[PDB]
Amino acid sequence: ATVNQLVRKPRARKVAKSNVPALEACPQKRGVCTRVYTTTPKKPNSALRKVCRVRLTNGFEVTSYIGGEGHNLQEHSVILIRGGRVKDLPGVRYHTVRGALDCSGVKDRKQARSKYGVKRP
Amino acid sequence: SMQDPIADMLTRIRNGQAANKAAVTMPSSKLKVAIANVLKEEGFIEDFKVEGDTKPELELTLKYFQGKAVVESIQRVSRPGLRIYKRKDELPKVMAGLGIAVVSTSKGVMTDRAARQAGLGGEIICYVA
RNA sequence: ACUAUGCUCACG
RNA sequence: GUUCCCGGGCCUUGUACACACCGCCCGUCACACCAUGGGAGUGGGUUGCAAAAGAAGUAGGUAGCUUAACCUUCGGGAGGGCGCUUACCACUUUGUGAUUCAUGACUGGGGUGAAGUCGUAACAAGGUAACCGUAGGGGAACCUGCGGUUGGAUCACCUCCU
RNA sequence: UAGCUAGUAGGUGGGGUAACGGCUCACCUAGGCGACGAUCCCUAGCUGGUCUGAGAGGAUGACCAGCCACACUGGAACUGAGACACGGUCCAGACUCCUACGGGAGGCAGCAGUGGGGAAUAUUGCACAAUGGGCGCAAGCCUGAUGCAGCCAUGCCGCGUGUAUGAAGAAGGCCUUCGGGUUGUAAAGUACUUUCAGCGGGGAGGAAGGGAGUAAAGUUAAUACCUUUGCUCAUUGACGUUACCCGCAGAAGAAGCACCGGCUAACUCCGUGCCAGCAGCCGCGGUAAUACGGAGGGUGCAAGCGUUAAUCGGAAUUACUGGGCGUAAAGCGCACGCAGGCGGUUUGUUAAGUCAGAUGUGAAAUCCCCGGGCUCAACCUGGGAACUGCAUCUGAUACUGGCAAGCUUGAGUCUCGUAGAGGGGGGUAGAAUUCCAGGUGUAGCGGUGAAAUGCGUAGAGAUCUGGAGGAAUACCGGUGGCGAAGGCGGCCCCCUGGACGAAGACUGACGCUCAGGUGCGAAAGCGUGGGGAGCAAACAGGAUUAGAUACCCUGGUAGUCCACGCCGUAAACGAUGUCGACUUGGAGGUUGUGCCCUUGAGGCGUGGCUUCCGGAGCUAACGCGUUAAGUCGACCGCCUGGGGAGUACGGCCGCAAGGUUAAAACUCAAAUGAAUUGACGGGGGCCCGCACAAGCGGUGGAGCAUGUGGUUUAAUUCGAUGCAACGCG
RNA sequence: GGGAGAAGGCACGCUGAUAUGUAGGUGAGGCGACUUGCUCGUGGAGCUGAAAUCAGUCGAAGAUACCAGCUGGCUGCAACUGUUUAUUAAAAACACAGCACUGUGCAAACACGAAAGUGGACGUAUACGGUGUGACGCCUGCCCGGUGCCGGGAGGUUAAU
Ligand SMILES: [K+]
Ligand SMILES: [Mg+2]
Ligand SMILES: [Mg+2]
Ligand SMILES: [Mg+2]
Ligand SMILES: [Mg+2]
Ligand SMILES: [Mg+2]
Ligand SMILES: [Mg+2]
Ligand SMILES: [Mg+2]
Ligand SMILES: [Mg+2]
Ligand SMILES: [Mg+2]
Ligand SMILES: [Mg+2]
Ligand SMILES: [Mg+2]
Ligand SMILES: [Mg+2]
Ligand SMILES: [Mg+2]
Ligand SMILES: [Mg+2]
Ligand SMILES: [Mg+2]
Ligand SMILES: [Mg+2]
Ligand SMILES: [Mg+2]
Ligand SMILES: [Mg+2]
Ligand SMILES: [Mg+2]
Ligand SMILES: [Mg+2]
Ligand SMILES: [Mg+2]
Ligand SMILES: [Mg+2]
Ligand SMILES: [Mg+2]
Ligand SMILES: [Mg+2]
Ligand SMILES: [Mg+2]
Ligand SMILES: [Mg+2]
Ligand SMILES: [Mg+2]
Ligand SMILES: [Mg+2]
Ligand SMILES: [Mg+2]
Ligand SMILES: [Mg+2]
Ligand SMILES: [Mg+2]
Ligand SMILES: [Mg+2]
Ligand SMILES: [Mg+2]
Ligand SMILES: [Mg+2]
Ligand SMILES: [Mg+2]
Ligand SMILES: [Mg+2]
Ligand SMILES: [Mg+2]
Ligand SMILES: [Mg+2]
Ligand SMILES: [Mg+2]
Ligand SMILES: [Mg+2]
Ligand SMILES: [Mg+2]
Ligand SMILES: [Mg+2]
Ligand SMILES: [Mg+2]
Ligand SMILES: [Mg+2]
Ligand SMILES: [Mg+2]
Ligand SMILES: [Mg+2]
Ligand SMILES: [Mg+2]
Ligand SMILES: [Mg+2]
Ligand SMILES: [Mg+2]
Ligand SMILES: [Mg+2]
Ligand SMILES: [Mg+2]
Ligand SMILES: [Mg+2]
Ligand SMILES: [Mg+2]
Ligand SMILES: [Mg+2]
Ligand SMILES: [Mg+2]
Ligand SMILES: [Mg+2]
Ligand SMILES: [Mg+2]
Ligand SMILES: [Mg+2]
Ligand SMILES: [Mg+2]
Ligand SMILES: [Mg+2]
Ligand SMILES: [Mg+2]
Ligand SMILES: [Mg+2]
Ligand SMILES: [Mg+2]
Ligand SMILES: [Mg+2]
Ligand SMILES: [Mg+2]
Ligand SMILES: [Mg+2]
Ligand SMILES: [Mg+2]
Ligand SMILES: [Mg+2]
Ligand SMILES: [Mg+2]
Ligand SMILES: [Mg+2]
Ligand SMILES: [Mg+2]
Ligand SMILES: [Mg+2]
Ligand SMILES: [Mg+2]
Ligand SMILES: [Mg+2]
Ligand SMILES: [Mg+2]
Ligand SMILES: [Mg+2]
Ligand SMILES: [Mg+2]
Ligand SMILES: [Mg+2]
Ligand SMILES: [Mg+2]
Ligand SMILES: [Mg+2]
Ligand SMILES: [Mg+2]
Ligand SMILES: [Mg+2]
Ligand SMILES: [Mg+2]
Ligand SMILES: [Mg+2]
Ligand SMILES: [Mg+2]
Ligand SMILES: [Mg+2]
Ligand SMILES: [Mg+2]
Ligand SMILES: [Mg+2]
Ligand SMILES: [Mg+2]
Ligand SMILES: [Mg+2]
Ligand SMILES: [Mg+2]
Ligand SMILES: [Mg+2]
Ligand SMILES: [Mg+2]
Ligand SMILES: [Mg+2]
Ligand SMILES: [Mg+2]
Ligand SMILES: [Mg+2]
Ligand SMILES: [Mg+2]
Ligand SMILES: [Mg+2]
Ligand SMILES: [Mg+2]
Ligand SMILES: [Mg+2]
Ligand SMILES: [Mg+2]
Ligand SMILES: [Mg+2]
Ligand SMILES: [Mg+2]
Ligand SMILES: [Mg+2]
Ligand SMILES: [Mg+2]
Ligand SMILES: [Mg+2]
Ligand SMILES: [Mg+2]
Ligand SMILES: [Mg+2]
Ligand SMILES: [Mg+2]
Ligand SMILES: [Mg+2]
Ligand SMILES: [Mg+2]
Ligand SMILES: [Mg+2]
Ligand SMILES: [Mg+2]
Ligand SMILES: [Mg+2]
Ligand SMILES: [Mg+2]
Ligand SMILES: [Mg+2]
Ligand SMILES: [Mg+2]
Ligand SMILES: [Mg+2]
Ligand SMILES: [Mg+2]
Ligand SMILES: [Mg+2]
Ligand SMILES: [Mg+2]
Ligand SMILES: [Mg+2]
Ligand SMILES: [Mg+2]
Ligand SMILES: [Mg+2]
Ligand SMILES: [Mg+2]
Ligand SMILES: [Mg+2]
Ligand SMILES: [Mg+2]
Ligand SMILES: [Mg+2]
Ligand SMILES: [Mg+2]
Ligand SMILES: [Mg+2]
Ligand SMILES: [Mg+2]
Ligand SMILES: [Mg+2]
Ligand SMILES: [Mg+2]
Ligand SMILES: [Mg+2]
Ligand SMILES: [Mg+2]
Ligand SMILES: [Mg+2]
Ligand SMILES: [Mg+2]
Ligand SMILES: [Mg+2]
Ligand SMILES: [Mg+2]
Ligand SMILES: [Mg+2]
Ligand SMILES: [Mg+2]
Ligand SMILES: [Mg+2]
Ligand SMILES: [Mg+2]
Ligand SMILES: [Mg+2]
Ligand SMILES: [Mg+2]
Ligand SMILES: [Mg+2]
Ligand SMILES: [Mg+2]
Ligand SMILES: [Mg+2]
Ligand SMILES: [Mg+2]
Ligand SMILES: [Mg+2]
Ligand SMILES: [Mg+2]
Ligand SMILES: [Mg+2]
Ligand SMILES: [Mg+2]
Ligand SMILES: [Mg+2]
Ligand SMILES: [Mg+2]
Ligand SMILES: [Mg+2]
Ligand SMILES: [Mg+2]
Ligand SMILES: [Mg+2]
Ligand SMILES: [Mg+2]
Ligand SMILES: [Mg+2]
Ligand SMILES: [Mg+2]
Ligand SMILES: [Mg+2]
Ligand SMILES: [Mg+2]
Ligand SMILES: [Mg+2]
Ligand SMILES: [Mg+2]
Ligand SMILES: [Mg+2]
Ligand SMILES: [Mg+2]
Ligand SMILES: [Mg+2]
Ligand SMILES: [Mg+2]
Ligand SMILES: [Mg+2]
Ligand SMILES: [Mg+2]
Ligand SMILES: [Mg+2]
Ligand SMILES: [Mg+2]
Ligand SMILES: [Mg+2]
Ligand SMILES: [Mg+2]
Ligand SMILES: [Mg+2]
Ligand SMILES: [Mg+2]
Ligand SMILES: [Mg+2]
Ligand SMILES: [Mg+2]
Ligand SMILES: [Mg+2]
Ligand SMILES: [Mg+2]
Ligand SMILES: [Mg+2]
Ligand SMILES: [Mg+2]
Ligand SMILES: [Mg+2]
Ligand SMILES: [Mg+2]
Ligand SMILES: [Mg+2]
Ligand SMILES: [Mg+2]
Ligand SMILES: [Mg+2]
Ligand SMILES: [Mg+2]
Ligand SMILES: [Mg+2]
Ligand SMILES: [Mg+2]
Ligand SMILES: [Mg+2]
Ligand SMILES: [Mg+2]
Ligand SMILES: [Mg+2]
Ligand SMILES: [Mg+2]
Ligand SMILES: [Mg+2]
Ligand SMILES: [Mg+2]
Ligand SMILES: [Mg+2]
Ligand SMILES: [Mg+2]
Ligand SMILES: [Mg+2]
Ligand SMILES: [Mg+2]
Ligand SMILES: [Mg+2]
Ligand SMILES: [Mg+2]
Ligand SMILES: [Mg+2]
Ligand SMILES: [Mg+2]
Ligand SMILES: [Mg+2]
Ligand SMILES: [Mg+2]
Ligand SMILES: [Mg+2]
Ligand SMILES: [Mg+2]
Ligand SMILES: [Mg+2]
Ligand SMILES: [Mg+2]
Ligand SMILES: [Mg+2]
Ligand SMILES: [Mg+2]
Ligand SMILES: [Mg+2]
Ligand SMILES: [Mg+2]
Ligand SMILES: [Mg+2]
Ligand SMILES: [Mg+2]
Ligand SMILES: [Mg+2]
Ligand SMILES: [Mg+2]
Ligand SMILES: [Mg+2]
Ligand SMILES: [Mg+2]
Ligand SMILES: [Mg+2]
Ligand SMILES: [Mg+2]
Ligand SMILES: [Mg+2]
Ligand SMILES: [Mg+2]
Ligand SMILES: [Mg+2]
Ligand SMILES: [Mg+2]
Ligand SMILES: [Mg+2]
Ligand SMILES: [Mg+2]
Ligand SMILES: [Mg+2]
Ligand SMILES: [Mg+2]
Ligand SMILES: [Mg+2]
Ligand SMILES: [Mg+2]
Ligand SMILES: [Mg+2]
Ligand SMILES: [Mg+2]
Ligand SMILES: [Mg+2]
Ligand SMILES: [Mg+2]
Ligand SMILES: [Mg+2]
Ligand SMILES: [Mg+2]
Ligand SMILES: [Mg+2]
Ligand SMILES: [Mg+2]
Ligand SMILES: [Mg+2]
Ligand SMILES: [Mg+2]
Ligand SMILES: [Mg+2]
Ligand SMILES: [Mg+2]
Ligand SMILES: [Mg+2]
Ligand SMILES: [Mg+2]
Ligand SMILES: [Mg+2]
Ligand SMILES: [Mg+2]
Ligand SMILES: [Mg+2]
Ligand SMILES: [Mg+2]
Ligand SMILES: [Mg+2]
Ligand SMILES: [Mg+2]
Ligand SMILES: [Mg+2]
Ligand SMILES: [Mg+2]
Ligand SMILES: [Mg+2]
Ligand SMILES: [Mg+2]
Ligand SMILES: [Mg+2]
Ligand SMILES: [Mg+2]
Ligand SMILES: [Mg+2]
Ligand SMILES: [Mg+2]
Ligand SMILES: [Mg+2]
Ligand SMILES: [Mg+2]
Ligand SMILES: [Mg+2]
Ligand SMILES: [Mg+2]
Ligand SMILES: [Mg+2]
Ligand SMILES: [Mg+2]
Ligand SMILES: [Mg+2]
Ligand SMILES: [Mg+2]
Ligand SMILES: [Mg+2]
Ligand SMILES: [Mg+2]
Ligand SMILES: [Mg+2]
Ligand SMILES: [Mg+2]
Ligand SMILES: [Mg+2]
Ligand SMILES: [Mg+2]
Ligand SMILES: [Mg+2]
Ligand SMILES: [Mg+2]
Ligand SMILES: [Mg+2]
Ligand SMILES: [Mg+2]
Ligand SMILES: [Mg+2]
Ligand SMILES: [Mg+2]
Ligand SMILES: [Mg+2]
Ligand SMILES: [Mg+2]
Ligand SMILES: [Mg+2]
Ligand SMILES: [Mg+2]
Ligand SMILES: [Mg+2]
Ligand SMILES: [Mg+2]
């Protein structure tokens, strides 16, 4: 406030940080993968959630969630990554794209198959 | 310390109306009389004088129609911290043209309605709804 | 006088 | 007989409580993960200053060699061209800083994790009112001093007065 | 990032340049720049525009157009009108090349293409036919500039996938109120058309010309050559089996994929059981899931649909339009004050601002209206406004500024007083505490919830006598006063700051705020030197307790005191920045000064400062309320979710303790304020009941009966489990 | 204050010219004047004389000989200059300023001396002696059973007499 104060020091716009540092406004990004493993979520849930550490191509080391029943990821195996927090596993803030590269589709899905990467029956 | 005298005038009016008060004394001036005349001429204030020689005290006499006051609202636009000069076509119209904007133009102080037809703009002193 | 604690989640 | 004990009722107040004191809840310690500071250092990136360096070119200076047109008296003059040299200056070399990005044994705290250990610091007068500054102390919340705040509670307890 | 700069800044002598000039010399002067952010650091082509937005704005600079820059990296100049030259020369470099090893090459950020990078962007295509440009008298070369098409759901837009009738309301699925409904006019069908690709015949329109030999009219000595307008000719199409117009056949070749708990258009059955999985936000699953997986059923879009990333929007969540700061985040602890912002009142004059007209110009494109050509649209295009622009002369002078000379109401001076723990320096008083020696005197004192440590028969405690020393000032003393805030209490002098009142006189706007700057700033700390009764961190011992590094008790050092320097913080608080104006009241406190009879502790005003309650108004509410949190103005400070964190890093400051400035990653969907109803309290008040007291007899000990637990067993069926299960069903 | 001569650089010879040797330095005769001179100003005759700059110029090399720092980085100990085992130890040992404890009221404590007497000191507690520690900065925690020391004086024990 005070018009003179604003002339002297203008309104600094709140530079809101991005949720997903995959950099350069990239839709997806490849990842070599290390350590596929099971983790427990926060309080009201209780489960064994499937997750893997992603060694990205640009240099970053993140965790991506393995959405769907069962997976073909192990030790290495190159996978594709998209943006999206799970909102349960604290730390995990990316999603593996099922279908693309070594990450196969979920076995025997019918409803919603672009999600989870399955072809027609 | 008493930097803007014109804003102080318009508060004595606005606060005087709020108290249901008949008259409103204040220190006079050239510009005070100009504004107070434009308010009188359209019909917010019902008569005024400028009684005094050395130390002139301009007193207004506020109008009341019902129990409600006549001046619904009144506010300083071109305060001294931020002067506001508007062009002919860019002159405002308060309350969609049924309240007035007092505007100091080069041919004396006048209403925004008079300033349009006269064909000139100026410093918009106050809105009077 | 002083005198501790209550394992998790659950009322569209 | 109503002081205390157990329960209940009504009014009133405080409340960080609301499966509603069998309430909530603090910090250390243990374990897991993540980001993060310090760290003997190590390794790149950019860059300042102080120098050396001098390729080509251009400009100046010309003992040396050399020559179409001008002037020639057919001796040679002028003028050029090589070559040489001086200045500017590129690559490159040296020293020393600056900054920035990686990385480092170990280490300091921080965050996060359904059901670990130790206590109970706060919320009620939370059982020593709490908190703020500061100093010392202490496994841990914290405790104690000095000063400050009310964002403290009760005032039919006395026994006698407003 | 607060200082930077020596050809640096000027001037001249010379010198160069197309030309002005430190562009370059020689001297001469020693400046120039910078808080209106220099310098340094990071990032970046710029604009017309694009995108979003109601608009202001925010974002942005692909595609078309203008300008700049660069050409393997780093230099350099030459040649010309024009370059320090994109396929020029020249060096030096790195990295590929060819070498007969002496020496030679080479430069796709022109078009295709490769590897590589990547989440990801295209064919070693086709033609100069048009449209430019280069060349030339032109006949035409060359033109991967233009034109096209390969590829690509990557867009904006169009048409497709059939169209009538169809009851047995088929079956099969699917729910079943096993009666039936439902998918469902859906299908199968029963009639008709054939768009669209797929075959085939016709076949526009991109094309103006160019060229020949010609007539005339120009040209001229000339009916020659040349030129122009009539004028006769033949032809030119990459795209191209064009666009398009007719015929072939027969529904034929042509539909997904999201979603379905709320937000948000749309329901059930199974399978699973806090597992498997969904998740944009809230949140779904613990054996009857509308949220998970499946199925049907629906809904929403459909040649695309979802997800993803990215910008604006909603977000008035950086608020200029358009927010706030008593308690939610947020008033610096309080002053002084330069630069800066703002400034009472009255005439005169300039016109800087402002306003009015003036001409220029805002390249064309898009964007916007009236039109037009694509069969329609998309696209294309003609004109119009628009282009909210920025400059330029002329006036208007109200307002603001500049410059006048005032005026006196703000502000200040003097004059006489009033009150006050305002300050600083020096004295001195009385009570008491501790202690010191002395008299008396006989067992305890002290302390606590209760005890003990402690102190005492060496004679304490108690009592009195005389000292010594230190610190603090009972009562007065108050919702009293003073101070900017911090803060300041015995009495007396010394020096000293302000406040207020009374009526004048004087000055004549001298004012208000204040980033940096600077001062003062409780307590605790810190340094050097004094002092040291009481008190008392630390510390010790005795208790308490499960433990008690606490609370309680007995001891007790730094410190609290002083002088001088530092520190620079507090819930430094009315959690409320300073100054000024304005708008109903009541009761008081406190200090003035008037009018009246002091006629008797009064009668009646009117200034300061102050406490309490309340009106309008405001506020989320609580509350504030003429001492505003009301209504307005001036300026400053500050705020932008909670944690991380007032922390780290650097800077400054400090002897240190540390202060001050002040982030980011990461993480959470809350954190927060006020108030409401309960419940609770080792909160308060009032009551009650074999609740307790006052009794009386019991259980708990024994044996036995019964009933549970457990254990045993082939089975010891099952249920009931604090009170309110256990001689219970 | 330092570190710091940190490190690391570059320039130097000779000869001309600026200036037929200059900024300066010392300044004679001369000109006036004051008082009375071993005068003042005043002017500069010689004489002396760097250091620069610009140009030349020789050598492999110009501070050309003699002369005359090696430098930097991490670290233990001692703050420092100093002192020490004459003659195998120069150090981290001693001292040191500063720090604390402690004694000492002056005929001081203490010291040398059968003593007289000196020193301490012709000083007087901001002084003196002893002891430890060792600039400076941040600090210096707990124990008084043992041994010493200080104070206390009842009781017990206790010599000479
Ligand atoms: K203080
Ligand atoms: Mg579903
Ligand atoms: Mg206009
Ligand atoms: Mg426990
Ligand atoms: Mg609990
Ligand atoms: Mg619980
Ligand atoms: Mg009760
Ligand atoms: Mg009742
Ligand atoms: Mg209460
Ligand atoms: Mg409270
Ligand atoms: Mg309260
Ligand atoms: Mg409350
Ligand atoms: Mg619960
Ligand atoms: Mg509890
Ligand atoms: Mg905790
Ligand atoms: Mg914590
Ligand atoms: Mg050189
Ligand atoms: Mg050369
Ligand atoms: Mg030349
Ligand atoms: Mg040459
Ligand atoms: Mg010759
Ligand atoms: Mg010849
Ligand atoms: Mg001859
Ligand atoms: Mg000659
Ligand atoms: Mg010649
Ligand atoms: Mg170089
Ligand atoms: Mg280099
Ligand atoms: Mg860094
Ligand atoms: Mg590292
Ligand atoms: Mg590191
Ligand atoms: Mg390791
Ligand atoms: Mg655990
Ligand atoms: Mg835990
Ligand atoms: Mg407490
Ligand atoms: Mg507690
Ligand atoms: Mg307690
Ligand atoms: Mg307490
Ligand atoms: Mg407490
Ligand atoms: Mg409390
Ligand atoms: Mg502290
Ligand atoms: Mg201390
Ligand atoms: Mg400790
Ligand atoms: Mg322990
Ligand atoms: Mg303690
Ligand atoms: Mg305490
Ligand atoms: Mg204690
Ligand atoms: Mg209170
Ligand atoms: Mg009672
Ligand atoms: Mg000078
Ligand atoms: Mg819009
Ligand atoms: Mg908007
Ligand atoms: Mg728009
Ligand atoms: Mg481009
Ligand atoms: Mg342009
Ligand atoms: Mg290129
Ligand atoms: Mg090139
Ligand atoms: Mg080049
Ligand atoms: Mg160029
Ligand atoms: Mg070229
Ligand atoms: Mg080139
Ligand atoms: Mg070559
Ligand atoms: Mg080459
Ligand atoms: Mg090329
Ligand atoms: Mg290319
Ligand atoms: Mg290239
Ligand atoms: Mg390729
Ligand atoms: Mg192709
Ligand atoms: Mg071709
Ligand atoms: Mg061809
Ligand atoms: Mg061809
Ligand atoms: Mg061609
Ligand atoms: Mg052709
Ligand atoms: Mg052409
Ligand atoms: Mg052409
Ligand atoms: Mg021509
Ligand atoms: Mg021809
Ligand atoms: Mg051709
Ligand atoms: Mg060619
Ligand atoms: Mg071609
Ligand atoms: Mg085609
Ligand atoms: Mg498009
Ligand atoms: Mg697109
Ligand atoms: Mg049909
Ligand atoms: Mg269906
Ligand atoms: Mg049909
Ligand atoms: Mg059919
Ligand atoms: Mg049909
Ligand atoms: Mg067709
Ligand atoms: Mg035809
Ligand atoms: Mg044609
Ligand atoms: Mg043509
Ligand atoms: Mg023709
Ligand atoms: Mg053809
Ligand atoms: Mg052809
Ligand atoms: Mg085609
Ligand atoms: Mg065809
Ligand atoms: Mg075709
Ligand atoms: Mg036919
Ligand atoms: Mg037919
Ligand atoms: Mg839903
Ligand atoms: Mg609803
Ligand atoms: Mg719905
Ligand atoms: Mg059923
Ligand atoms: Mg879903
Ligand atoms: Mg059912
Ligand atoms: Mg189910
Ligand atoms: Mg469906
Ligand atoms: Mg869509
Ligand atoms: Mg998004
Ligand atoms: Mg927004
Ligand atoms: Mg906004
Ligand atoms: Mg605003
Ligand atoms: Mg806000
Ligand atoms: Mg708060
Ligand atoms: Mg607050
Ligand atoms: Mg304040
Ligand atoms: Mg204050
Ligand atoms: Mg000012
Ligand atoms: Mg004015
Ligand atoms: Mg005037
Ligand atoms: Mg005049
Ligand atoms: Mg005029
Ligand atoms: Mg015009
Ligand atoms: Mg025109
Ligand atoms: Mg125009
Ligand atoms: Mg557009
Ligand atoms: Mg267009
Ligand atoms: Mg149209
Ligand atoms: Mg068509
Ligand atoms: Mg047009
Ligand atoms: Mg147009
Ligand atoms: Mg036009
Ligand atoms: Mg028109
Ligand atoms: Mg027109
Ligand atoms: Mg335009
Ligand atoms: Mg004029
Ligand atoms: Mg006039
Ligand atoms: Mg001004
Ligand atoms: Mg002025
Ligand atoms: Mg006057
Ligand atoms: Mg005053
Ligand atoms: Mg008096
Ligand atoms: Mg006083
Ligand atoms: Mg006084
Ligand atoms: Mg006083
Ligand atoms: Mg005083
Ligand atoms: Mg004093
Ligand atoms: Mg006394
Ligand atoms: Mg006494
Ligand atoms: Mg005695
Ligand atoms: Mg005695
Ligand atoms: Mg005892
Ligand atoms: Mg005892
Ligand atoms: Mg005794
Ligand atoms: Mg004794
Ligand atoms: Mg005795
Ligand atoms: Mg006694
Ligand atoms: Mg006594
Ligand atoms: Mg006494
Ligand atoms: Mg005394
Ligand atoms: Mg006061
Ligand atoms: Mg005040
Ligand atoms: Mg005095
Ligand atoms: Mg004052
Ligand atoms: Mg005064
Ligand atoms: Mg007065
Ligand atoms: Mg005046
Ligand atoms: Mg006057
Ligand atoms: Mg200030
Ligand atoms: Mg300040
Ligand atoms: Mg101070
Ligand atoms: Mg003070
Ligand atoms: Mg001070
Ligand atoms: Mg103090
Ligand atoms: Mg002290
Ligand atoms: Mg000290
Ligand atoms: Mg001392
Ligand atoms: Mg003491
Ligand atoms: Mg005590
Ligand atoms: Mg105590
Ligand atoms: Mg303690
Ligand atoms: Mg003891
Ligand atoms: Mg204790
Ligand atoms: Mg104990
Ligand atoms: Mg005591
Ligand atoms: Mg005192
Ligand atoms: Mg004193
Ligand atoms: Mg003093
Ligand atoms: Mg200070
Ligand atoms: Mg301060
Ligand atoms: Mg503060
Ligand atoms: Mg205070
Ligand atoms: Mg207070
Ligand atoms: Mg108050
Ligand atoms: Mg505050
Ligand atoms: Mg002030
Ligand atoms: Mg006054
Ligand atoms: Mg009210
Ligand atoms: Mg308001
Ligand atoms: Mg209210
Ligand atoms: Mg208030
Ligand atoms: Mg008032
Ligand atoms: Mg008033
Ligand atoms: Mg007042
Ligand atoms: Mg006020
Ligand atoms: Mg206010
Ligand atoms: Mg408020
Ligand atoms: Mg913020
Ligand atoms: Mg935040
Ligand atoms: Mg945050
Ligand atoms: Mg800090
Ligand atoms: Mg500093
Ligand atoms: Mg310091
Ligand atoms: Mg300290
Ligand atoms: Mg701050
Ligand atoms: Mg959490
Ligand atoms: Mg809060
Ligand atoms: Mg509350
Ligand atoms: Mg209770
Ligand atoms: Mg109660
Ligand atoms: Mg009964
Ligand atoms: Mg009883
Ligand atoms: Mg009995
Ligand atoms: Mg009995
Ligand atoms: Mg029993
Ligand atoms: Mg029995
Ligand atoms: Mg028994
Ligand atoms: Mg029997
Ligand atoms: Mg049994
Ligand atoms: Mg058995
Ligand atoms: Mg049973
Ligand atoms: Mg049972
Ligand atoms: Mg059971
Ligand atoms: Mg029951
Ligand atoms: Mg050296
Ligand atoms: Mg030096
Ligand atoms: Mg040399
Ligand atoms: Mg020489
Ligand atoms: Mg001479
Ligand atoms: Mg000469
Ligand atoms: Mg000579
Ligand atoms: Mg000479
Ligand atoms: Mg010479
Ligand atoms: Mg001479
Ligand atoms: Mg001379
Ligand atoms: Mg001379
Ligand atoms: Mg001379
Ligand atoms: Mg002399
Ligand atoms: Mg003489
Ligand atoms: Mg001479
Ligand atoms: Mg020399
Ligand atoms: Mg030279
Ligand atoms: Mg030479
Ligand atoms: Mg040489
Ligand atoms: Mg030498
Ligand atoms: Mg040496
Ligand atoms: Mg060193
Ligand atoms: Mg060692
Ligand atoms: Mg030494
Ligand atoms: Mg040492
Ligand atoms: Mg010696
Ligand atoms: Mg010696
Ligand atoms: Mg010796
Ligand atoms: Mg020796
Ligand atoms: Mg010796
Ligand atoms: Mg010997
Ligand atoms: Mg030796
Ligand atoms: Mg030796
Ligand atoms: Mg030595
Ligand atoms: Mg040593
Ligand atoms: Mg020593
Ligand atoms: Mg000391
Ligand atoms: Mg001492
Ligand atoms: Mg002796
Ligand atoms: Mg003697
Ligand atoms: Mg003596
Ligand atoms: Mg020693
Ligand atoms: Mg320290
Ligand atoms: Mg010790
Ligand atoms: Mg002892
Ligand atoms: Mg003891
Ligand atoms: Mg002993
Ligand atoms: Mg003794
Ligand atoms: Mg003794
Ligand atoms: Mg004795
Ligand atoms: Mg005795
Ligand atoms: Mg005896
Ligand atoms: Mg005997």
